[PDB]
Amino acid sequence: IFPFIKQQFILFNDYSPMLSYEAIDYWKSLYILLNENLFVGQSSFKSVFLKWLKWHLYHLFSKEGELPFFSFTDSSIIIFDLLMMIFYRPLSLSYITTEIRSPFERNLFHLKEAWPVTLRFPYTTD
Amino acid sequence: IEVSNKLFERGHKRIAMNNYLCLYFWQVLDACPRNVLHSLSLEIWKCYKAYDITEFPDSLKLFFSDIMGWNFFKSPEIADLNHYIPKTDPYEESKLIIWKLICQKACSLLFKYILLDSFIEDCIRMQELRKFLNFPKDSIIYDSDTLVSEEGSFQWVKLQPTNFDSLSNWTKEETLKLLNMMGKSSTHSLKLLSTYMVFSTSIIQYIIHLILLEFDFNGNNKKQKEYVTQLILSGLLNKNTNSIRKTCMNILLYLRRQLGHHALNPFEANYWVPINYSVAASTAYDCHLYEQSLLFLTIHNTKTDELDITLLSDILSQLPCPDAYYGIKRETSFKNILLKAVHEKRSPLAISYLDAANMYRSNGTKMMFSNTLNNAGFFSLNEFYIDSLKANDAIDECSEVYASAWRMQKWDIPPLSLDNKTTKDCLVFEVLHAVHNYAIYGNYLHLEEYINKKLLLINPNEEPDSLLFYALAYDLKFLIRCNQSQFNILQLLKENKQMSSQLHECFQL
Amino acid sequence: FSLNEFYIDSLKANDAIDECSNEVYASAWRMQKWDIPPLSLDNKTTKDCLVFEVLHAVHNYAIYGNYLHLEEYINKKLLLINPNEEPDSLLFYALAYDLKFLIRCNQSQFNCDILQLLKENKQMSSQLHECFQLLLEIRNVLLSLLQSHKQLDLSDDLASFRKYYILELLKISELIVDNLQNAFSVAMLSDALYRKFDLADENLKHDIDFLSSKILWQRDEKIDAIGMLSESLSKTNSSIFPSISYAYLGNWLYTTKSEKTELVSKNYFEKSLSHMSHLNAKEKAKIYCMFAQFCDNNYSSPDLTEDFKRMEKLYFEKKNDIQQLERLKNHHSREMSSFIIDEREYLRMSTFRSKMLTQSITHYLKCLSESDENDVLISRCCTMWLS
Amino acid sequence: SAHKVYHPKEWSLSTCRKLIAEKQMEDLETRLKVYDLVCRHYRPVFRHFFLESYADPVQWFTTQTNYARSTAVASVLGHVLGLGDRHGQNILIDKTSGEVIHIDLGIAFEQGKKLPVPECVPFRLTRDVVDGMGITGVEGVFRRCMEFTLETLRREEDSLLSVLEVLRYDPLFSWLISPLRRMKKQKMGESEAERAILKVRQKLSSTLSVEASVGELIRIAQDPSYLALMFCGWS
Repeated sequence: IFPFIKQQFILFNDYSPMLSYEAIDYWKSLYILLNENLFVGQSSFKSVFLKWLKWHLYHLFSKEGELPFFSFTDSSIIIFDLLMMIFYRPLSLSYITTEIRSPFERNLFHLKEAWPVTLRFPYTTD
Repeated sequence: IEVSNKLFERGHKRIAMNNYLCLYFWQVLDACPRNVLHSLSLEIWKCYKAYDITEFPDSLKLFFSDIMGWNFFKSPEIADLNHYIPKTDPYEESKLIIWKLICQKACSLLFKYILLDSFIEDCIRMQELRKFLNFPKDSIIYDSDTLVSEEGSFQWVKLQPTNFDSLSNWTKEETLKLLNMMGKSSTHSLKLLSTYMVFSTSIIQYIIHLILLEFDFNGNNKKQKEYVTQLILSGLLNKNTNSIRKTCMNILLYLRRQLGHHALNPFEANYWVPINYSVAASTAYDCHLYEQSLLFLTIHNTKTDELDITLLSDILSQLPCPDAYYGIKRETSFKNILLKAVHEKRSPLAISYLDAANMYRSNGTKMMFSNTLNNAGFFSLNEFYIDSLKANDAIDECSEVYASAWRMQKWDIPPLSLDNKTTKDCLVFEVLHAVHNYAIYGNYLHLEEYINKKLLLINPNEEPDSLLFYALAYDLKFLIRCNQSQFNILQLLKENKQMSSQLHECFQL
Repeated sequence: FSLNEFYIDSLKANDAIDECSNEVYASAWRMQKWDIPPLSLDNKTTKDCLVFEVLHAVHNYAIYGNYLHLEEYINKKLLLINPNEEPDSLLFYALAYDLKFLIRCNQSQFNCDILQLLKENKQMSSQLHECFQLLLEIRNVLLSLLQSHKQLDLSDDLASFRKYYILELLKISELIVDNLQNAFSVAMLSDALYRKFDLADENLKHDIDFLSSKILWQRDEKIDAIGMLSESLSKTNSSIFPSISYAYLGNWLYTTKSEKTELVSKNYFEKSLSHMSHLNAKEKAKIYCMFAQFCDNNYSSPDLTEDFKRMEKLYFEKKNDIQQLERLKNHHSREMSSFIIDEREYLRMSTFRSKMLTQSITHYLKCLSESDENDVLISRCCTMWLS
Repeated sequence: SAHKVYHPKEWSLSTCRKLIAEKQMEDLETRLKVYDLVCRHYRPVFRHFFLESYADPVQWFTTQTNYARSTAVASVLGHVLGLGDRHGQNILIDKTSGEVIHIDLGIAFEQGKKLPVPECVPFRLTRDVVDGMGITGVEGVFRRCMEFTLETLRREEDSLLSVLEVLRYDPLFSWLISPLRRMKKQKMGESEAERAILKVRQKLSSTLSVEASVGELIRIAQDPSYLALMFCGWS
């Protein structure tokens, strides 16, 4: 199914910037860590798809809001550095201490409402 | 060298502890010089899986794999001895021997196991001398065997609530319901009150044979005799766990081995406990102990002369001995010829021919054909067959499919998951695809790290061919990191000039 | 052919074979895969493309059960073959006519049985390579296409016609299609169809077993053929009087020594001779004369005849020793016991030799008399007679 | 003693031989029927030697397989070399492993056929020895091991033939054994070397395939018609 997606991709139509960020990062991690295949699996097919994304559907996001796959996010630069360092290198990830400074917003909406966690301990339970 | 060779002329099997092995001779041996390591006695690596590798650092496991490949390449150690110690122990003397075995086991547990150890000390302190105290050393007799009646282990609240029992609590319940017929020692607390330690099947399985031997002819009559018969029969056939069946078969064999008092034949002694050996043999075949299944089958056929022919064929199909599959002749039809020719993997009376005829006459096969093609050596034919099956989706497997992925040098087939335990063909394909990719791109550290990751997970499976992968790891490492003279593969056989009885396990691909 | 089919669709996966060629359709019509589109009727075709197109038409006229549109297809095909004066065209003509008879006659749809075309010359007749090729396989696929749809079967006697691959395989093995593996493949198909269609205890089962055993033994996996024929012959079969199978299995058993000489002679050749007088034909002579061949091999064995000569020698010298000693009386008694045992063994073996030699000469004479095809053996018989 | 312990109901080992030896001047069918009766009284008891008397099942199967391999190799080598007497006493099974060692190879090279009652069977495979390799008869391990031994012995026909030749030119090896001598063993001018070596070549002759050859060997070794004539006792 990944080869079918790749064949559909890099066709200038399916390969679009509308794809959510870090999806390519997850694909690269799957291809280089678990599969660990780079023969048309990493730095060859993934690199081709990344180059197509950087050329086709470049600087024209499907949705302008929330910076979806936009160049304003430093996460794109982080993913680019991770992909560059993952092309057959020792410690291929080479990524640590991203220094988010609480910009990721791990807690979802109504995070104050989530902090329900105030009454985490039930009365005479657990 | 003297330390290494004296470590093995006797039994020093006591490094079974996982936390005590990385402290034992598997971290000190790594630091020892490489020349000394080569000069160490061969029995260090003879039992490549007997050592418990549960607790090992990553680097220690990597060193283990490297040295193991190095040791396999010179004088392979696959050949091993077959037999272990017997089970027969050698009337009041018989009972004395049973009690001696039980108390020796109890003393061993006392030495090995602080709360539990104190409880075993109190249990052994539980008073009458039957001359059985002579065999344990007299120091324990003087210290803990006038003596204080008050227990030195628990203070009425310190006692354990008898939890953390084993998955084989079946023998615990059986021993509980069994020993409650004539209580010599309230050894009863060892099974019902001391059942804390997962002991919960160790001591129970250790002396369940002994107490069952005690119960047989314990008195003139006993309902508990029918109880042991019923429980043996109920344990032989079981569901949701093969371990209970394995334990029941172990008790069956242990009782069969014992000398029967006033027994005319060792044969009828094997049938002291009334049971049908055919169902036991079927369970053993389902228990994957095929030699044990054949033993039960032949004892049954010695009694009833009523062997199950289909069961015998199923047993002989998977028997490890190479000259099996021909003990029972199946009356020949166009399926017996094909199956007999598949096993030989021979070109005369071509299994390729019969498979080709059956694939179009439509007269299991989706793997038998591929394996026959691969064994005959027609690798391109097997590549075409695998491609056709993939086109028809009929194979729908990631096994066979990867046997021809690396042999035919097709490096576009995605590799199997590295985390999951995988068959030797997918194993080899993962390693070989990795080395092909890192030959194309040239990153030596990446290849080393990947082979290390893939060799770390292979150990716990207790698969027969783990050492075969250790060899491949060491071999490709030697052939890779060297700047010249990449050989390290034939010279052993050239010195042997023959297979040297290496068996298909040692020499294959 | 199945490995060949695997190779072809594998090549198609590589987009290399350009599947409008001859070999693709030679695999297609042989594997009965009626899904690949046929080559155009206006476009010129080779032999195999033409055969596959005709067979696809037969399949689509047998699914819908017609005897007329098939005639239109066959005639439109036969119209446009001759002008190029291709050497194989005549063969195609034969095919057309054979096809015509498979969809006209309500019974016995085949002409001349084809196997008799090779039996009349009593050899392969060695016409030439291009004169012997590929007809029997099309007859087979046509016959199996007759009952592709049970709505095109509509009867049970056809399913007994279905199973007369024995003629087709006695033809292919001894070799219009010029192969042997196809004979075994069709024998496997016949076994599958017998176990699939009708009752599993008849005489047709035994005949299929005999043909399969012949095909296997000629492949020289001798013991497997021995077993497969003995599973059905030495059995409480239905109306079991098969003489030809019994003679063939006796010959094979003595060939590989898999059975005792006396046992095979009493259980596999006497059974054949008892069930005689109902197959007065060339096969009758074949049976007596394979029997004579086996009995001659019994007589002509060098090692056993050497021990036989040594045994005649020791019998004669023990007669001389008896004469000398008759002239130690207890020694004489022990000697007379020993050599009376030796003498009775001598009579047994000499009577056996006389019986086998006389029987083999007589059956050689019969092998000549019933059929004039086998002639040279008279010289052999002469060597076994005037000696 | 195994038959005197496991099945005390049947006849003793000295009960049946005497009546087998009673018929010495009779036809073959009488011997065949008497052997059928005797072998029906005496069930095969050898299979219990390995089982529940040796060890755990792994060792039991290992020693059964090793016994099968050793007896197959010894039987093929006895046939090829024409080995003679094969008493129960003259075979030694090693309690440690079960392999069979053939002592007292003083009668060989057709000499066994010269005994007052010729050993028509090539190698002893009576009911007990056949039961030895388990429930299976002489099939599986035994037949395949015999096939491999015959095939390898035929591969090296040249060198082994030369070895037997150097025995032929050796004046010590008396390829001729006195008949009176031969008689004794059972109780307990032509150069014969060339005839014996011709027989050895014939036994290695590839006219008959090795599979059917060992099949025929097994057939003679197991068919009761031959075994009823082997010798009085001998079992």
